[PDB]
Amino acid sequence: DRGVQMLLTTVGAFAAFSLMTIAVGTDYWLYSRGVCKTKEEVMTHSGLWRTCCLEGNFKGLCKQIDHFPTAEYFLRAVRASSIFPILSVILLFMGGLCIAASEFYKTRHNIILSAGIFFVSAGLSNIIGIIVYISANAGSYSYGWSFYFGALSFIIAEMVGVLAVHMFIDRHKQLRA
Amino acid sequence: KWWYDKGECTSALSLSNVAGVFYILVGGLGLAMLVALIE
Amino acid sequence: EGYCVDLAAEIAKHCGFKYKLTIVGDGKYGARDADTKIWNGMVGELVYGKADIAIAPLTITLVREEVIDFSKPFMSLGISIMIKKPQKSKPGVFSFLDPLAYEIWMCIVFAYIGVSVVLFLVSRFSPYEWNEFGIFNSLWFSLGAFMRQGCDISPRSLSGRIVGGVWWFFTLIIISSYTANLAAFLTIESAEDLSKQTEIAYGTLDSGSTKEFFRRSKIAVFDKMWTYMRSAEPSVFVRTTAEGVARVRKSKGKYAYLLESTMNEYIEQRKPCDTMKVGGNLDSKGYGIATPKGSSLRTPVNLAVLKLSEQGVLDKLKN
Amino acid sequence: NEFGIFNSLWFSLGAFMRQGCDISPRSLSGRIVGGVWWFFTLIIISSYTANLAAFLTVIESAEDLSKQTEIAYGTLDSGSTKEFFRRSKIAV
Ligand SMILES: CCCCCCCC/C=C/CCCCCCCC(=O)OC[C@H](O)CO
Ligand SMILES: CCCCCCCC/C=C\CCCCCCCC(=O)OC[C@H](O)CO
Ligand SMILES: CCCCCCCCCCCCCCCC(=O)O
Repeated sequence: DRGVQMLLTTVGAFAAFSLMTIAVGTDYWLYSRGVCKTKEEVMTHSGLWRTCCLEGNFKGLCKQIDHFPTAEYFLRAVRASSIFPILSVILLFMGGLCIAASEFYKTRHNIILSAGIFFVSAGLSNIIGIIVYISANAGSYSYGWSFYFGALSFIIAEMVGVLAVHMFIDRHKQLRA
Repeated sequence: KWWYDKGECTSALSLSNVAGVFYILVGGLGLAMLVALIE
Repeated sequence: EGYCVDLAAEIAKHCGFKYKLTIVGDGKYGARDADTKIWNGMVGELVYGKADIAIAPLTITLVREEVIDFSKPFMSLGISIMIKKPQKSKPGVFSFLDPLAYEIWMCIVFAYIGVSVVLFLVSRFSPYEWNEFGIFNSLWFSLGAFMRQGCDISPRSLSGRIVGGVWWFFTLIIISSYTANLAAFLTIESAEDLSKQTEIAYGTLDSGSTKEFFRRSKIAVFDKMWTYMRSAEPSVFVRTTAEGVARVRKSKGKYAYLLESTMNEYIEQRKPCDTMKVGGNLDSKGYGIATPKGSSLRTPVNLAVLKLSEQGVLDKLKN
Repeated sequence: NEFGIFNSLWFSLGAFMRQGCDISPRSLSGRIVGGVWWFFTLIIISSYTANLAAFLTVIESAEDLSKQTEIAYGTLDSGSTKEFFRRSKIAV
């Protein structure tokens, strides 16, 4: 029903936004082997910004990843400055604002389309971000739970996107009816 | 003795090998949305 | 009990001595300690007069014969390679997902969802376009393109055709890379073989004629093996043949042991029957009954060995 | 739905031979079946081609001798071979 569509869209927005924000914040992206803190080879949480240490003499010491240790420069820049993961959060926020503003200033019907575009674009940004992360890291390992949170954010964002466009289509159908 | 007797000197395609095709794909998805919105 | 226990009894009968079997304290064959210059193992026991004779698989070497006395060889042999019989790990149930990495497969799913959604958006959002590409039909179109299984419908707009075109390009490149890698994914017999590699670990007894053979070998292949082995990790040097052998067995063939051919042949006939002797004998050497340098027992042991040789006592003990 | 039994067999055959579609299943259930057949076809056909590309690139034992006679076998009418055989205690 129409009242259910908005509820699913709104709750999914919050969900995707929260998951992506937790993922960008937490440090459990890749459990791999390395240094917990140093100017020797133990398991480490290693997130997007900071690498910490699971098991070790300074188990708990977290240092900043030295992203910078032409094409590599550029990829290393795009990675260090997580422009793509961060842009996903920004777009998802904007999308939520639009969904919310579907109420006040109603009957505009273009706020809803904008919300769909923002959520779909957030999904695309996340996938570029994932590709950049995986490609960088590579020059054993297992992906943490924040990586998989990021992934679930993409899926939910795309679904909320499909719902948003569907609602816009219905609005204009009824307006044409 | 001192030169050579004591001498000290398939895999799956990784995402790194195909990342370019992903970049083109997402870029193309971007342009399609631009074309549509402009129309 | 065994070859050397049976050999000792016959040796004593023909040498003409009464005897007491004692196990060498350090469990080694005998090498001049690289460092302290002290002879260890059975050779050391003879050199320092702790034992009057060594009825053991002790290889006749010059440095050994210079510090102990040896009978004629009671056994001819050579270093050999013991490998765990291959038995290549069977293909995994889902091994067909191998030509491409895990992350590529993950991102192929993500890209499928992305392409399908964007085709729906660009195709139906505009009110000025009112089967066609709904969400279910767009997912079906995308799957069909990737599996190269033809198209029932195709985008007609400029927007839809850009999406379709890039998805087709992506599919071609990704699918062709799978076929190819699969192709490539579907495309040691001596001491020389071991020497020209290192992957398969391989080493000698930590202390004895074998380690010394390589430290002294003037053969390029064996010196090459030695160069690697002294540095091989984990230390490919072992305290007993069985240790190298167990090293062989436990490695699923990742450890080859340079035990003497005699030991190799014996272990090949022992359960779990998982090992096999490969490579030729790495030297043309023999085992001798040893006595302290200049010992009176030397002459009896030389004579008895010849008697047990002309009788085939040692050869019977082998079989 | 034109997917009677004959058109189903034709659809499946065509898919394995990577050829035309004509009809394409249109329900969720039919599309699940179609999708897994498509996946199966891709893996199996790719594997045939790849392996062919490899196939285009790259009496035995004494027991066997004893167990057959089409390939007759003998020794020097007088020799150490003939004598070992005459005296061997091995059954084979
Ligand atoms: C009319 C309907 C429109 C449909 C259109 C769909 C597009 C299909 C093609 C896509 C790939 C084209 C992009 C190829 C990118 C070339 C990259 C390049 O120039 O390589 C860089 C450099 O040469 C190396 O170092
Ligand atoms: C809209 C219509 C929908 C149609 C739907 C049908 C399409 C199905 C296609 C392919 C399935 C392939 C399944 C892949 C399963 C492989 C997972 C796996 O085994 O991975 C574990 C791995 O072995 C750990 O080491
Ligand atoms: C458009 C859909 C294409 C078909 C997608 C195939 C699904 C693949 C799923 C991932 C399997 C991962 C295998 C590697 C697992 C591992 O080694 O840990």
